[PDB]
Amino acid sequence: MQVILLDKVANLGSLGDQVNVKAGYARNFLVPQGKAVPATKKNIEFFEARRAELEAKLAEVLAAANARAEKINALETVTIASKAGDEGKLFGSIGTRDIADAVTAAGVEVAKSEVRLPNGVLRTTGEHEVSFQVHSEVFAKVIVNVVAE
Amino acid sequence: SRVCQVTGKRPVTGNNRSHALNATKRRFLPNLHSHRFWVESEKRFVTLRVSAKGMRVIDKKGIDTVLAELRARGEKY
RNA sequence: GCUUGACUGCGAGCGUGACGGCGCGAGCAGGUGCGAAAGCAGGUCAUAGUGAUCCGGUGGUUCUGAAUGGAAGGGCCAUC
RNA sequence: UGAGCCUUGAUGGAAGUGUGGACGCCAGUCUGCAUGGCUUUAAUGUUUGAUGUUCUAACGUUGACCCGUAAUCCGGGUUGCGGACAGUGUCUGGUGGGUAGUUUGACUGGGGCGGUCU
RNA sequence: GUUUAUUAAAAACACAGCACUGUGCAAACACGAAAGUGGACGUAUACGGUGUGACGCCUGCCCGGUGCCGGAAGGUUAAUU
RNA sequence: UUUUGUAUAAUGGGUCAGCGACUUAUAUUCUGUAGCAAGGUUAACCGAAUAGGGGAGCCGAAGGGAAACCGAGUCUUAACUGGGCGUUAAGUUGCAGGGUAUAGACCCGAAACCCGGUGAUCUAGCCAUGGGCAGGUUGAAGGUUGGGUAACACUAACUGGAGGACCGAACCGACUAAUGUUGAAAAAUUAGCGGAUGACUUGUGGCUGGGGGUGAAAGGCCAAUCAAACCGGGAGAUAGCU
RNA sequence: AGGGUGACAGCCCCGUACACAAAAAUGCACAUGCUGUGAGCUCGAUGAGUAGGGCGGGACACGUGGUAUCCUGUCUGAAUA
RNA sequence: UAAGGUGAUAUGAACCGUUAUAACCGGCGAUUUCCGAAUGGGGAAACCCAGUGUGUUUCGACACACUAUCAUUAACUGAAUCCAUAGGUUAAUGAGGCGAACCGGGGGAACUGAAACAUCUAAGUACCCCGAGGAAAAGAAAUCAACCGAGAUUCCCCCAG
Ligand SMILES: [Mg+2]
Ligand SMILES: [Mg+2]
Ligand SMILES: [Mg+2]
Ligand SMILES: [Mg+2]
Ligand SMILES: [Mg+2]
Ligand SMILES: [Mg+2]
Ligand SMILES: [Mg+2]
Ligand SMILES: [Mg+2]
Ligand SMILES: [Mg+2]
Ligand SMILES: [Mg+2]
Ligand SMILES: [Mg+2]
Ligand SMILES: [Mg+2]
Ligand SMILES: [Mg+2]
Ligand SMILES: [Mg+2]
Ligand SMILES: [Mg+2]
Ligand SMILES: [Mg+2]
Ligand SMILES: [Mg+2]
Ligand SMILES: [Mg+2]
Ligand SMILES: [Mg+2]
Ligand SMILES: [Mg+2]
Ligand SMILES: [Mg+2]
Repeated sequence: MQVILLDKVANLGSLGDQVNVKAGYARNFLVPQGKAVPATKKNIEFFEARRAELEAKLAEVLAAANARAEKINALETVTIASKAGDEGKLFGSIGTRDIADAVTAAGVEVAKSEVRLPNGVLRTTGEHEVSFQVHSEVFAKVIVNVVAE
Repeated sequence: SRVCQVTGKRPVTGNNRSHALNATKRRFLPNLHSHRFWVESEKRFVTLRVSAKGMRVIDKKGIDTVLAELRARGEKY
């Protein structure tokens, strides 16, 4: 007796697993009780893609926005004037919000948690090696340049 | 009346045939135990006077595919 | 003393049984033995020491072997 | 706890002292734990049997209650107890004049006893 | 008291009493393929079976054999694999 | 009739009349007889039905060997001998008869075995509901009172009314004798006899069914039947016997 | 053919051969209306607790035999042209 | 169809017919008490009792009619538990019982024979039970044959004691 699983169940729980357990344990508990359903075509040849309906599809077709990294590149010198002062420095603090919000130009709006700051950004003025890494997958390379007034 | 109910298995009659080939009517009878099956779809507990193997059927076909018939031939349950 | 005739296949002709069967048997064929040889030996001086059939076991056989080739099984011979 | 299957185990960053285990062809060693500059027996794994515990969820209930129902039956429901036991089917060892079918010789100075049977 | 209605009324059966033994109740047990029922709307001071047969004084020795009770370590052993 | 043997005092028969027992189907072999002849003959079926057609097929002219196989030979055997069984025997199909086989198999006859039903209007137990027991006797327990005791025990009168208690009708039963024995009666009559408030007796209805019931137990009773009822069936059981 | 008629009848009677006859009711054939069935064509599909198997029986002429085949009370259990 | 008739033992009596329904024969109907599957309930078969209706009504009586069970379906109702079922009522359909054999299926003896008796026989017979039709059953190869082929089933004759 195989039947597909539907929950925890001690030595077998995959919310969709196929384990050969005694027909007694079934039709007595795993089944009639709400915990598993027999492996009968319909329960597979009609419910087998529901499983592969992600890892295979909703994983490589999901272009909802995962293409962000690719979409962000055509820029016109991404720079933020943190304002200079006292022999040349920064009046502001170019950390994260600024780097991610550096897209509020054409009203556009990108993510933010896609920061690439191995450490607490320092104060200078030159370009920032900030690689706005959107999804935990694709990376990126955005620039930041502190200035003044 | 000692019937599988699902496969119609009834008590057949045979011979004991002891050593020396001695004939003596014995008759064999099904297993039966009457189970507490859960139709689930029909949301009810239908107890049927099934029987070993005849139960394996309920599994192979379906507690509904079985009841599909039965009631088909107009039976209890 | 030396040996294996307590051999194998057959058997003119008889005796004795209701029958099943039992007994005597010269001579023939093949191979033995003993003897210089003629010749004798097919168990014991003879007459008791025994169990039919069936069902099987074993060995042998190119007899048969259910479409065909094998095989199981069967037959035949020896034997339990 | 058997037995398997096989992965990690012994003979076929560095010295130097302790404390277990294996027997020692014994005085020898093997191998584990600080400081100091394939073949034997296991351990986890995994399987699969032998017991034996616990569980509930089949199954039992001739406990209690509810409804059919102003029924002691029966069925459904709830709860409690018991519980993979009991019990039943098939197979199987024992027991079994409780029951059944039968057998249990002939000769013979009647039969039997005694004796006999080729 | 009971008995062979129709050749036996008895020394026979029964009896109250005694003893053994089984039964924890869905009892043992009995009728019944089963359902169910009796036992009992009783529950060990109860119920069944067996033998002895008021009461008095009593009821010895033997457990080898058969049966029953307990053990069940070891030997032998079914189906099954 | 049966017997070695019967007038036999051994069987059977009162007599008469009618009935009463070797049959039938199929198969196999003989004998007679007819047909045809190394051939004979069809079966079902068709049918223009006792024809005619139909030769599926059966028997015979070839046998020997376990068989393969061979063939007037063939087995046996290493043996081309001997020995066994064969080889210049006419068969075949009807018709009638003798015998045999399967059948009830000449006819009549068991005690019994099995299957399905009918019976507790008799009787045996039990269940429910009703009825019955003239008369006469004994006189337990308990109680009251007197006595008595510390109180109890104990005691005595009276009261009281127990009992598978006593005598004896009905009612129940059945120990003895005679008579009856083709009876008045398929168990009774007559004279005695036992119980008679009890394990008593009786009416009505009910419940147990045959290997089963019920039984204070004799195998007793279960419809004049009981070591396994009655009725119908298997059934013409079987009968080395009369 | 046969039967009756005062004894045995072709020609006395009833029949007999033969030839005829149905308001209606019906068996069965056809033929048709109604209802239902649904024909045909292209491309598909092809009978799982089943076949087999172990245990116990039963049916096959076949008494488990070397015993094929069929059925199944019980435990199992496949390929899928 | 007809000159004769009112069945028989049964005459007689009162009658009916001879041209057309006098009798009688055949078809179709009407009525068809009570018992009996028996069906409103009960019951010692042919009898006792009831509910709901109904018309002529002396308008009460009368009598008559429907009311069994189960199955399918439909509608309406409707518990334990929202639901939903179970259950309940109604209606329309159909079954019920009987009957000679033959037929299919469930179950299944013994006497007997074996010169005894267990295997075996009798015999899947007798018998019990269920069901069906005019027939039943069976039936279009997972058949058989033998390297040639046959082509569902059924019945008869052979094969063959
Ligand atoms: Mg001598
Ligand atoms: Mg006996
Ligand atoms: Mg006998
Ligand atoms: Mg004698
Ligand atoms: Mg007395
Ligand atoms: Mg007497
Ligand atoms: Mg007497
Ligand atoms: Mg005594
Ligand atoms: Mg003593
Ligand atoms: Mg004499
Ligand atoms: Mg005389
Ligand atoms: Mg005479
Ligand atoms: Mg008295
Ligand atoms: Mg008296
Ligand atoms: Mg009475
Ligand atoms: Mg009597
Ligand atoms: Mg007979
Ligand atoms: Mg007779
Ligand atoms: Mg009635
Ligand atoms: Mg009525
Ligand atoms: Mg005999």
